[PDB]
Amino acid sequence: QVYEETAGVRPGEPVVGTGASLSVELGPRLLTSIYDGIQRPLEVIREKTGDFIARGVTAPALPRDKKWHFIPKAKVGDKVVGGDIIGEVPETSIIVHKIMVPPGIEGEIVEIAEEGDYTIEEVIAKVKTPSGEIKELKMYQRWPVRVKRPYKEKLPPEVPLITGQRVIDTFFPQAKGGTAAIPGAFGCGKTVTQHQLAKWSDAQVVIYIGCGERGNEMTDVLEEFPKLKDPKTGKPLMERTVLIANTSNMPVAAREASIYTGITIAEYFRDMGYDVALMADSTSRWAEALREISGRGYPAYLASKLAEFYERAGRVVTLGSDYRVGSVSVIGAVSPPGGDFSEPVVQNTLRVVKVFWALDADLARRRHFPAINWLTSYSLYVDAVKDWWHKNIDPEWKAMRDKAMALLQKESELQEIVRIVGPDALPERERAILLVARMLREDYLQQDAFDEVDTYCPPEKQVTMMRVLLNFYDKTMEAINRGVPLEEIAKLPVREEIGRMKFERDVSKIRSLIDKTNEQFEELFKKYGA
Repeated sequence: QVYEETAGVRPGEPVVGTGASLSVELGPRLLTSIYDGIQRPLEVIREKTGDFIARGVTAPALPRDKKWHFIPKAKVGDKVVGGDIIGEVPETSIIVHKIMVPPGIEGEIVEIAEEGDYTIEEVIAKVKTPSGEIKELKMYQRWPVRVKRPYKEKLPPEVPLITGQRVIDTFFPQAKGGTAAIPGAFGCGKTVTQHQLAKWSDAQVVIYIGCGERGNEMTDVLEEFPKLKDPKTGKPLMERTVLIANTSNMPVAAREASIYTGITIAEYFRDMGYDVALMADSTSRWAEALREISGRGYPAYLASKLAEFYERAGRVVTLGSDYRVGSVSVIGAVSPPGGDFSEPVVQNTLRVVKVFWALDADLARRRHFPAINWLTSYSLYVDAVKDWWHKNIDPEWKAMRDKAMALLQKESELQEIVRIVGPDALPERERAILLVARMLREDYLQQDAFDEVDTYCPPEKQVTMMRVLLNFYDKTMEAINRGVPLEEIAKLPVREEIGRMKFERDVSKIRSLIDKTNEQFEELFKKYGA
């Protein structure tokens, strides 16, 4: 009935064309709302077996009945282009919904509604185009989900997207507008980590796509997600979120379209000037959308539209008369059918994902959390975001990061060698590298998502914690170079404080550990001379 390819010639079966595309309606009831892959609202069902299960039913994506408060931000006579913000609507206690001229419309505002309460079908403005056509603007707009929402310019990766998780921000940074992947494999704290990312990343709006990887995933979404609170405001997280759902019972077509629906809604909040995080966990439900197309995508080339999906991520100068910037960053769950990867990252094009956080079950079982393998993870955005860190937070950010990574790489080499020849023949220098590498692992990489302080680590705290550790490293190598025994260094009281600094809120108290470290090594130099 509705199609991408234009219905000129009529095919066999009885099918009535609509001269329209598969589209979404945009705002201002997108927030707090739960759809399927074609933006049909949710249908709650009786428990019966399992706990809960849902299906999409044909109905309006946005309520026509509710009255929204419109504040005008333009006047009669103002010249206007696509993306220009002609009003505002408090959609939610956190998010102001910006009402924008649809793309491809420009001209003079000849009529705009005064401040008041209106439903979304009400015309709140009229624009006269250069040819004199009068266009009626409402509080919502439609867009075809399979077409990039346009923008002026895609900016190169530059600003990090602060997650507040030390291992990510320091070693494997995501950029605002960037593309990241995480394994879908269960039993390694993926749920804690995705949860932390949604809650703490400095995006104003979150779009979450998957909700049916487990049999009892729908019930957890419907029951718990309304209880979850945005820790930055104290208000519900649902109030800055939009949920899309993919399940075994929903049709194959809806789930294929789900990522396009999601990223279109993301692009729409981007266009307002917001930073948006699009998070996809529907990988197994999305993957089984693979279908028999026995006739006549093809053996010539695989489904490379997944490249074009990830291609829609980015930070952009948006449409509009004012200079304005917004972003969609993508964090997607990926998984192998078998145990080994089976070439899933090299399957899709030539590495469209620029960041990979390798959740690792062995790390999980050793209680190292978050369980991100610091040897198999990568980010191609380290050089792209370093200047932001250098200029705003710490001039030595990249140098410290590289130095800490080098120590971790050395640690890994030594542990392998030691596995063979034992630890007893290790020189002091080597033992010192292992001591400090262990401190890096325990005092910096490991982070406690369940702790009131350490659930989030501000940029300033990250660099200060790093300086403390690397200053301890420098002093350690300086000390053994002067024949101070490593047993003595391993027993320095300040080590104990460095171990707990992650639980300290006051960054100045953490910073003072540098001097405290520097004056206790002196009490060792006094005990051993020179």
